[PDB]
Amino acid sequence: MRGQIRGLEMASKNSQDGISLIQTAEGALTETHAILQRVRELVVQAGNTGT
Amino acid sequence: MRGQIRGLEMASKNSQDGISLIQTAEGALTETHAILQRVRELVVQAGNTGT
Repeated sequence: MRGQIRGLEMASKNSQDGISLIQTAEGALTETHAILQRVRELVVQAGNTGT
Repeated sequence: MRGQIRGLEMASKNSQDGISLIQTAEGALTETHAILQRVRELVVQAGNTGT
């Protein structure tokens, strides 16, 4: 059992490391996303003002 | 009979020597075991933090 808790605790560390990783990528993707919103504005602007 | 007690007493000495031997090995095995617990933690850490 104490084996199970040692592996548990290290797996909770691995879980937390998970959370910070996934949140790193996630926040980066929200930054990309903010770009993409400005980009879409630059599509209706690259709408050529129509022409 | 006093033969039986002479052999008895020396056999109790041999028993006690037994206890200290078996406890020597035993305690050593509990130290090994403590390692193995840290090792298991180092398996979930050699879990590669997953990857």
